[PDB]
Parts: sequence; structure tokens; C-alpha cells
Amino acid sequence: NILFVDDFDAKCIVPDTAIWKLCTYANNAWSQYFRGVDGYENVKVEEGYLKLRACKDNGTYKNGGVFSKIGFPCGTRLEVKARLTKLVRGGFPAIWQMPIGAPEWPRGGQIDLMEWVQGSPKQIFQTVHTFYINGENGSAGVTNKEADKNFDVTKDHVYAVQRTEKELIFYVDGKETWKYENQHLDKEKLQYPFCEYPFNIILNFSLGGELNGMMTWPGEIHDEDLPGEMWVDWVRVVLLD
Ligand SMILES: [Ca+2]
Repeated sequence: NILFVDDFDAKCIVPDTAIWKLCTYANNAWSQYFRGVDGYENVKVEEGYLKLRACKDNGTYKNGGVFSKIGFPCGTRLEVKARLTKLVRGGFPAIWQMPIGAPEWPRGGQIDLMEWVQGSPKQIFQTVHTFYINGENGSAGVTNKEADKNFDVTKDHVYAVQRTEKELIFYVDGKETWKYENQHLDKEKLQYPFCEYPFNIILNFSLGGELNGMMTWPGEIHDEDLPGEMWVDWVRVVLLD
């Protein structure tokens, strides 16, 4: 029961322009190097893949990323098949979801199906953010501390999150990794916002290094590792029975 699928096999060199929008600059770790990215120069559809490129163009770091203009309800599972072409030190690829039309971050939550950093190069991270976890200023969220530590992100894997009123279930390659559960506190506490807003799909390969003179989580950029790409074979949203 498929609510949405993109196989990136349209007769087009860019992703569906009604569904996918190019990521824009913001002064944060994942967004700082969308600055000066000229249209689709780091984003194409080729050979059935969405290809998101991270590179240094003439001394400027440039990220590759899109986000979905549509969001999805509860009672659904998001599956994204992707690999990195290459491990890149300073590389910061991600597959994740933001609420559409929620209050200021992180009051509507955030779901990360996949982030990779050089600091733990044989795992990925699956993470949840809420106002109840992060408060005003926090940015760590709650992450799967028992994440697979013997994992090769440069092979194809299916990253998934099943979102219901009761819980988020995380999977890698169809295998459950962890659960973030509704505690059913007063709504006032903002502990489980995940069914009050549609959630979109964000696919990016970003570059880390320092943000305002402070080392980001993905850490130092090694220019000799660039360029790198994330290849997304498909995204689908399944409606649960
Ligand atoms: Ca494909």
C-alpha cells in the first residue's frame, strides 16, 4: 500500500520540481554550505539515482540537497535506499524528516533516519529531536546508542522510520534498530509532536568543519577526500493497514 514513491527514473536530469526543492543557506552545520550553490549544480537524477554531491568549487564548499514540498501523515513508514560513493572526512550526509507548518524548531520535532560523521565512521546515527528532549537551545536530541558499529555506509542500505500515534520504529535493511515512544504526557510538554504535523523528506550531503569558529559534529573537512556523493535509488512512504 504505497502512498508515495520516487524511483528517480523520470526522463529528467533534475528531481521532480513539484515534489523536490533545493536546500537553501542557513547559518547551521547542515545548511551553511548551500550558500552560493547555483541551482542544480550539486543535484541531478542520472541512471535511476538522485545524486547529491559535496565538493569544493574554487575555495567554496558546496552541499547537495533537496527537501520534499509535500509531507505525510501518521500511520506510515518512510523507506530510503541510499549509499555514499566514498567516505569523506567532514562529510555530513543525512536522510531525515521535518514537520511542515509546526512552531519554531524543535517544537514540532525532527526525525533522522541516517546521519554519518567521521568521528564514528563504521556506524550511522538515528536520532529524534523534540522541545521535551532539546529545550530552547539543545541540539543533541536522543540517538540510538546501541547503533550497529560494524556498518559500511558506502553500500546500498534501506533506512526507514515507521511513525504512529504510539511510537517511531527505526529500521536499517528491514531490521528494527530502536523505538522512540509516546509517553502520553500533557500535550503542553511537547514530548510526542510527530502526529500533529505532516513530515517531509530531506536528502542531503553536507560539509562540516567550523561553524562560527566552532567545530561541528561531523568535524574537520579533508579537501583531498572531495568530491563525494550520496546516491538515492528511491524513497517510498507506505500506508500501514
Ligand atoms: Ca531508482
